[PDB]
Amino acid sequence: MDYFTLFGLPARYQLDTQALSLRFQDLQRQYHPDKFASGSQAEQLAAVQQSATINQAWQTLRHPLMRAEYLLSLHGFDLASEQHTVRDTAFLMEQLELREELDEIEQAKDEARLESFIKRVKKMFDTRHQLMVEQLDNETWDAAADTCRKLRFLDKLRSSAEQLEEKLLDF
Repeated sequence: MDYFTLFGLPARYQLDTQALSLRFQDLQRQYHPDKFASGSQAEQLAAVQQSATINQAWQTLRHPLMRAEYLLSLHGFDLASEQHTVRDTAFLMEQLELREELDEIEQAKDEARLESFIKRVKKMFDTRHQLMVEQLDNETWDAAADTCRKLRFLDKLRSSAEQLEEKLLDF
């Protein structure tokens, strides 16, 4: 939970990324290499390591999904694991249906349908993201973790569709 404490923030999903940046930079200055240029190698190294820690904490807290995954790790969840899969079986089937549709859109080379598909997936990502935030606020950790896993699946679907768009018509 130290990542939050480091930035003097409460362990919650809601936070000011703007205020987070100013504090991250304040901390970062403390470990600027010039401050230890005249020091031993162990000193210069330690500064590098502390700098690394500050950056790991900042990256984790700044990223919406990483921030949620971190918060959940403080409550017995390891979203990094693989043996722990999505419990919402309907969601798995939904993702396969949507992917089969994307393949059809590709075969038809339909730009308008692809644009629509992309926006619809992005909208669902935003809606499920809102649901996760609500679940974290409600402190229903199990539910929040499953939604977080769903968001990871949706993000990949979204990125795959956007990659297709940059090609679609084929020359």
